[PDB]
This record gives sequence, C-alpha cells and structure tokens, in this order.
Amino acid sequence: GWASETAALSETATPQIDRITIPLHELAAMPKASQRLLDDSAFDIETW
Amino acid sequence: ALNSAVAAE
Amino acid sequence: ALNSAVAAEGGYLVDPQTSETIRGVLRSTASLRQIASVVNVEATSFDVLVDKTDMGSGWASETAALSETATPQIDRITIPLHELAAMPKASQRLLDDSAFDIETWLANRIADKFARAEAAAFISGDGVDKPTGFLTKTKVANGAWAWGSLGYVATGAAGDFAAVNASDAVVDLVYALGAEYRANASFVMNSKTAGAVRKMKDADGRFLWAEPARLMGYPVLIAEDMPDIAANAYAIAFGDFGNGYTIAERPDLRVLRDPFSAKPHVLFYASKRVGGDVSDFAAIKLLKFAA
Repeated sequence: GWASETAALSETATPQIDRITIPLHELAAMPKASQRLLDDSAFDIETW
Repeated sequence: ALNSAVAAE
Repeated sequence: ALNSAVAAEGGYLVDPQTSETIRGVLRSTASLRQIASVVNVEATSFDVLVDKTDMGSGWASETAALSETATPQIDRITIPLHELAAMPKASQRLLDDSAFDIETWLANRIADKFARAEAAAFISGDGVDKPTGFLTKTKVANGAWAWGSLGYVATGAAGDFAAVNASDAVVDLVYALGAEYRANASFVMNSKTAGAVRKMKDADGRFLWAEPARLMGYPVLIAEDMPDIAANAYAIAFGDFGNGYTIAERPDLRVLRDPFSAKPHVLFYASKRVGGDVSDFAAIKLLKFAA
C-alpha cells in the first residue's frame, strides 16, 4: 500500500513461492535385430 | 510533533 | 503579475516566510533548582550525611581533670533518584520535510517539560516514583520541633491571615527560622498567594509591603505548585533551601529514537533521572493557616 500520515502500517504481503519439479524421465527404445540379419546383409544395420 | 496530515499538530 | 491581493492574478508568487526558530508558549521555569543543592550522581541513590546534634565544650579549669564530652549523632537521608520519562511520537514524513530541526526542538521541549515537571515533585511530590517534596514531610508545630519534621507557624484565622494584626505570622515565620539560615533564605509561594500578600494593606488603604520581587529583603520564588490559601494549607514556605533541599540528578537528557515499534513514526524516548528530599529539617519553616 502507499501510506497514511497516521496509520498502523501492518505487514502487507510476501510472495508465496511454488516448486515445480522436472521429473526427468527416461526415453528408451529397444529394437530387436536378428543375429542372422545383422551378419549376412551388406548394409551396416548396427549403425543404421 | 505528530503527523503532517492534520494541520494543527 | 498583477496585484498581490487576489490569489489568481499573481498572488501565488509571494510564498510567505516562516519563522527562523519555532517559538512556544513560555511557561513558568521557576523550579527550585536555582535555590537547592544540585549534586551530580551516577548511581541509584544519594546519601547525604547530616548532623542532627552538636558537641559539648568544657571551659576547663586550671586543675579540673576534664572528662568526656558529647559527639554528634549522624543521620543518613537516602535520595531515591527516580526517573522522569517522556516519549512523544513524531512522524518520519514530518522529520524529512519539516525544515526546522525537529529532533533538537523536541529535545528542547522535553528538557523544558522535565524542568517544569520536576518542580512539582520538588515541592509537593510524594514517595512513590518521584522526589518527595518538602510539603509532604510530616509537619510538626514549631517550638515542639524535633529532627524528623518540618516546623510551621500558624496565622490565626482558618482561610486567611490574622484579623487583628496581619504581617505578624509572616514576620515570626521569618524570625522562627534560625540565624544562619536567614543569611540566604527565600520565600516560596505561588502566583496567587503572592497576589494575596501584596493585596494586604494597613488601615489607610496603602499596601503595607514595600523583578525578583523580594519580600522583607528576602527573595521570593514564585512557584506554581504550592497550594493556595485554603483551610489548613501551607501556602508560604521560607528557608535556606541551598542547605535544606538536596536535589540529586544526572545532567543529561538521554534520547533514544525508536523507528521500529511505531513503524511509520519515529517515537523519541527521552528520559532523565532526578531525585531529592529535604536534607536539613531545620532549614525550612512553613505557614499553616489553621490556628
């Protein structure tokens, strides 16, 4: 508030804070590749 | 004295 | 830029000049401090050591075999040294915008009010929390005078001076006070007992008493705290207050500004501490109006 030349001047306010939690999940993919296919093909499927 | 609002004080 | 009389046509340019120092009403400063014994003391109390009796002398003969003689007994009177506090509340917006030095103005005014308020304690103050004045000191009629009391002489009629002869109670009040105490002794009255004394006159209409306004060659302290002429009042006192009344004090005016409790204000707390009662019971006589 402003002020009154004759006032109690009470405690006004204070920011009530909030905590936001970033949960930090994991992102995972597991593709299955055949041990035949990974060996006999000409293409580098392991890096593809 | 007291406050500056009311003149007589 | 026309005339200064009307405000609109150039009357706002004239900005009236304020005073140099903020004045005040000038109340009575006659406070018994200039007639009593002020002692600086940094303690809780003050103990005067008086002698309530005297020794003995011999006039020893040529062949006398002189024996013992008296040696006086000694009274300790304790000055309690109470404190006197005042705390006005002043606004910070005033103190920042109020070009007069408001802090030292309140200091002057608090010192004035303390010098005025300790006078009533010096004169008619009681025991608790303030100096015990000389009026509240268990008066015992003169002639039957012992050490633990103040003497008085009585005027006669109940609410006035004596009808047949006046100015006699005053003069045997003077000559019932002791020879050495009258070297520097003073009357203490107030401003409307002094008026009633000056209004007394002889049978012809001429007032019979002849800037300190002394009475019969003795100075007069115009107090404002002794009672006026009542039925059993003690309106006029007289004596050697420089030996009779001991004021004990600290000669400083302790000021603490308090910006925290009253938060938009400043709240100067100023307090000196001062005490005192009678020290020599023979040095003050009183005027009772009883009989």
